[PDB]
Amino acid sequence: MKTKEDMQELYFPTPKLIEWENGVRQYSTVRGDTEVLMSYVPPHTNVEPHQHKEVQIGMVVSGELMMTVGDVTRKMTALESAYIAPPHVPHGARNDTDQEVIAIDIKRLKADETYTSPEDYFLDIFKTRDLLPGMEVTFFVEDWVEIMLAKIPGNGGEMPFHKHRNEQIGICIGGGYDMTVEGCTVEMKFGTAYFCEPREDHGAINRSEKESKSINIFFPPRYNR
Ligand SMILES: O=C(O)C(=O)Cc1ccccc1
Ligand SMILES: [Co+2]
Ligand SMILES: [Co+2]
Ligand SMILES: [Fe+3]
Repeated sequence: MKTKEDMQELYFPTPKLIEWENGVRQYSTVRGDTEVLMSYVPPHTNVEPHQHKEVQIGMVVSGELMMTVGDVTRKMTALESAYIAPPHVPHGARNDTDQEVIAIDIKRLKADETYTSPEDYFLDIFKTRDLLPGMEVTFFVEDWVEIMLAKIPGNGGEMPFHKHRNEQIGICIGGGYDMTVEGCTVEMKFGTAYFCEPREDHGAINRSEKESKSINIFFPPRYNR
């Protein structure tokens, strides 16, 4: 027995706003062992190095960010790179530009997961292709995680309703569309996050007049095994 509002809090949890002294603002959404943070990093601003037991996956959605993981510093272009900072590995960043950076982090710690990364921490685009006709996706791949950018066209662009054992978590980064998880449909906006546990049915349809974009993350990988 799950109410409408009950289900909303599970699959599309209400974010909290976090503000740091340095000026960074974060929108934080949580379900169980996984946290999604959308960060707004102001111009010419440092994010002090730190480290934690949780693994963290990061990506720039807008702007350009100087990112440090371990002793590897790398310029991050919007949506063209991701990094993984394994547990306890120190990491921080600087917005070294005149413009605000919008970024996304996933912080996670779940049993029976080994958190590896490329030797230099950063992932480049593995492959871009249509997942479904007209639906362009872009993959970033590790053993235990698969990042999939998706463009869902307007005018009926749709991911049919389905499920899989893979956990799938994500966040809308453009336009709008309807997403349903089990018995719950939400109109996604920029920043709306969703969390699907194993075997929870879900789908999406974009009945707007323009394409929408999303970031979707599989644990473990679903397409590039
Ligand atoms: O490929 C899947 O398993 C998906 O769930 C794809 C997807 C894309 C956009 C919104 C929801 C699901
Ligand atoms: Co961190
Ligand atoms: Co899915
Ligand atoms: Fe239309």
